Amino acid sequence: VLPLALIDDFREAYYWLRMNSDEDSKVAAWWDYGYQIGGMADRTTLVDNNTWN
Amino acid sequence: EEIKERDFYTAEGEYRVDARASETMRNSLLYKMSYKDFPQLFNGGQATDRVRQQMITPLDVPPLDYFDEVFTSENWMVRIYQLKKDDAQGRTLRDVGELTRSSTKTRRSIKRPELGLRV
Amino acid sequence: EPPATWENVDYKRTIDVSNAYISETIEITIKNIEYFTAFESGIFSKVSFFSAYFTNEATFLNSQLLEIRYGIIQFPNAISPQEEVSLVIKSFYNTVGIPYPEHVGMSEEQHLLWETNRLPLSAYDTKKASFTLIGSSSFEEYHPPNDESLLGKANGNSFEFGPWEDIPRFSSNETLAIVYSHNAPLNQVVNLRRDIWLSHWASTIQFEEYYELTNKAAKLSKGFSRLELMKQIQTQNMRQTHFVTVLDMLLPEGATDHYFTDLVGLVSTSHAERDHFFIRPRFPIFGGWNYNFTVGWTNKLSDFLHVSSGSDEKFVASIPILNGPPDTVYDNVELSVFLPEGAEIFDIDSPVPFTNVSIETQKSYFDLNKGHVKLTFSYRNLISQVANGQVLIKYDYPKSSFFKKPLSIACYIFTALMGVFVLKTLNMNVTN
Amino acid sequence: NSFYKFLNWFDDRTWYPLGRVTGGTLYPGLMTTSAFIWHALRNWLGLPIDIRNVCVLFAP
Amino acid sequence: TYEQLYKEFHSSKSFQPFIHLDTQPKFAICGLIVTLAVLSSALFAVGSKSSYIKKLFFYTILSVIGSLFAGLTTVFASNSFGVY
Ligand SMILES: CCCCCCCCCCCCCC(=O)O[C@H](COC(=O)CCCCCCCCCC)COP(=O)(O)OCC[N+](C)(C)C
Ligand SMILES: CCCCCCCCCCCCCC(=O)O[C@H](COC(=O)CCCCCCCCCC)COP(=O)(O)OCC[N+](C)(C)C
Ligand SMILES: CCCCCCCCCCCCCC(=O)O[C@H](COC(=O)CCCCCCCCCC)COP(=O)(O)OCC[N+](C)(C)C
Ligand SMILES: CCCCCCCCCCCCCC(=O)O[C@H](COC(=O)CCCCCCCCCC)COP(=O)(O)OCC[N+](C)(C)C
Ligand SMILES: *[C@@H]1O[C@H](CO)[C@@H](O[C@@H]2O[C@H](CO)[C@@H](O[C@@H]3O[C@H](CO)[C@@H](O)[C@H](O)[C@@H]3O)[C@H](O)[C@H]2NC(C)=O)[C@H](O)[C@H]1NC(C)=O
Repeated sequence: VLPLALIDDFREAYYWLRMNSDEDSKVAAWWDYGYQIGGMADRTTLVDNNTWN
Repeated sequence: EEIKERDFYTAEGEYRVDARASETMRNSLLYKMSYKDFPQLFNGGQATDRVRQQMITPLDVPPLDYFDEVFTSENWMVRIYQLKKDDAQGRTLRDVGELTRSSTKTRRSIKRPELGLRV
Repeated sequence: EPPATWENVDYKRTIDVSNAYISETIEITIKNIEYFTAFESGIFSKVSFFSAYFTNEATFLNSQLLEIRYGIIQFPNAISPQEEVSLVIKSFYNTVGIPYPEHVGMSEEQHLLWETNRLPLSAYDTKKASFTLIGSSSFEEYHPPNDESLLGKANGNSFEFGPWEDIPRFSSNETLAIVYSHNAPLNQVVNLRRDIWLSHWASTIQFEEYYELTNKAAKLSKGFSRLELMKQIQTQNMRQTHFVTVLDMLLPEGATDHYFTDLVGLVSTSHAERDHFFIRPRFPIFGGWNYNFTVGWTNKLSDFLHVSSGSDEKFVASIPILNGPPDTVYDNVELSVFLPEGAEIFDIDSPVPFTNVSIETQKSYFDLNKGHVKLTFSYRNLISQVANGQVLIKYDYPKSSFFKKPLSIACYIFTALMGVFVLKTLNMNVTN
Repeated sequence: NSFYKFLNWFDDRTWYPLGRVTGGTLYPGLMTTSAFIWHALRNWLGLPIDIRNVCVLFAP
Repeated sequence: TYEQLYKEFHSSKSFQPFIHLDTQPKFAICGLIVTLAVLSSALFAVGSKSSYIKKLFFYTILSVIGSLFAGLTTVFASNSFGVY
């Protein structure tokens, strides 16, 4: 959450993607946000913060 | 060979996003997806970038054909695009978008095209 | 399929289509030679209410249900030949019709298409039969027939139909299809799960919900553009739009500790009124979208529970069921009441048929044997403001088991000190 | 589910065309003392609480 | 069936609780002192008296009193946090 007022527009679009998308569907974002998309939006990413391969 | 960072810089080596950006920066895939409807938002047809502190005019961003916008959040912080499914007749997805988007350039043009042999 | 012998002289249907449920009344006047009524199949597993009056009384004749299926009306005293009687009948379905241009756009009127039969269906000889159709402001008929005698004629924001002097005993082979104009989200929950904790040491009752709601309206043609919605918010003159932005449930009288959580966190855009509770989703629901959330609050026991008169260990509880948004239609809703520990149950009743009933147990905080008594029971197809009712449970709760909670904690502490006593005074030296 | 299904666990929701094998790529010990505290509060002391509240209040 | 219960519901009187809800945070801190005194003196006498019978006697009695005040302490101390 990013604070004279609130800015909560970073959890709208993970819960959109949890409610309104079919359950086997791949998301392709840059590797900084890999853990949050898998944890909070619950889909199957292509990269994450491990930088293994 | 395919990608080189000598091309995203302007003349005499400055990185910027303005109306004098590069020719291969304006045609990239992460430029078109960020500044899509950003000049049509503000009044008069001009906009401030608020971070880079540069000014954008609605002729500087071309339209994309192969993707389409599905959800865009409140303060324009996360934007979600979707791959458009392939064309059911073999046509390239740039040509159908150019056919729909530009109903001008009518002509007769009776000339035989230059094709290869049907094998 | 057994019929009987009767005869009616009037028949006045008037379908009202003004909410997310289609509500009609008929006024019949049946004369001489217990009374049956007939339903088209497919509109029998959507019926959600049934009733019968006398034309001037304030009573309610009893009635129930059970390929044309039937329903039964009784009579309070008797029936006599060469005698007429007039009655009305109300009914509430669970159908709305489908949006006829499927992909509307953003800010347009939406139209609905609904189809039924034109002539009456009842198994008896009809003398005169009218048909009226009140509700929306713009009606039209879809695929009209060629015969002039059964078209409809409009006046005063309603339709009218022909008086139609002779109708045979049993014939329903003629249809219609109306397109009307509607402006509302017209949402429905898919299932609900409400549960009621009924603590007794401290007084309070507390309620929890779990709404899984969706929207049945017309989808968007081209995507979802944000700035066009900003242009709608900038210049506002109407509430005629078909997506939902706020919604408000009505609460009991003095409610204390509200919260509006979610499945991903805790949404913080919600403020109370004297009796209402206005909530807002994270994103506006546009007609094929879903939203799953959770509301809860708390009250006082001293107006939901009455101790019996000639005793001190018999209690009677009466719980409201289904207090929610003002216009919504619930498909299946299941209730669950958690009585306090070590109670026994005598009888349970409700004014609405209750498909199943079950009694189990469930453990909770500082609960060290056998759990709370949970009793759960289910419903199906019931609407907001027409099926509210109460539910009555009678139970007993002795003074013996009222004092067993601190003795259970105290017996675990007492059996925890003796282990330190035995462990502390015991020889473990290896030298002499 | 069980502790036997966690030591050798192949998840196919990360690095998608070639999923990662977790049991030889992470350090157990932060998870298993937490499942131990959950198993002790739920069965012995008598009070059931959620796994999210055990995970938030694990450092203080 | 419904009418006997429904006329038996309006024929009754309301519910009077045993201890009002705004009083219990006084009994909480008024219990937490006494149980710490009694239970502390219970575990204090486990030292070397070198007399087994009177040590088991005093320890058992003060453990009983400390237990029966710790129970009421945690029941009243749980209703004033918001978990009933
Ligand atoms: C990894 C840890 C697991 C240990 C399991 C056993 C736990 C024993 C805990 C002992 C508690 C302390 C009390 C103690 O001092 O006992 C030890 C105790 O001395 C010993 O260590 C002997 C214990 C083992 C007994 C041998 C049987 C084999 C055990 C099964 C494998 C003996 O030392 P002391 O006899 O006290 O030393 C001399 C006496 N002074 C007065 C000088 C102190
Ligand atoms: C001097 C020598 C001292 C030796 C000290 C040994 C202390 C270890 C005591 C551990 C007690 C475990 C008790 C237990 O069974 O709790 C379980 C399982 O709980 C766990 O997941 C954590 C236990 C994992 C054990 C780790 C291997 C043993 C490491 C110490 C030898 C709860 O986990 P659950 O995830 O709920 O399910 C586990 C699988 N079941 C079969 C049980 C369904
Ligand atoms: C001498 C006293 C003995 C010990 C006192 C016992 C403390 C009581 C708390 C027990 C654990 C409660 C954990 C908890 O989840 O509480 C939170 C609400 O969260 C809270 O408010 C808990 C705050 C507790 C503060 C604890 C202070 C430190 C105590 C350590 C000794 C409520 O969440 P829910 O369980 O979701 O409540 C609604 C669900 N109902 C079933 C009740 C309808
Ligand atoms: C080992 C030492 C560990 C110490 C840890 C210290 C932690 C400090 C931070 C604690 C967090 C505060 C918890 C908390 O939220 O308590 C508040 C307000 O609660 C109260 O009203 C105070 C009641 C205190 C009762 C005394 C209990 C003593 C026993 C505890 C071990 C709850 O009150 P409210 O939020 O107002 O809930 C309203 C419920 N009513 C029934 C009153 C309407
Ligand atoms: C949020 O609420 C919805 C609405 O109830 C929940 O959806 C439920 O589960 C599935 C989707 O997970 C819905 O579709 C079903 O999918 C299965 C696939 O196995 C298919 O076989 C079924 O025929 C059906 O199409 C289902 O309709 C729906 N309702 C139920 C089961 O009653 C969803 O689970 C909720 N929670 C989220 C998104 O976290």
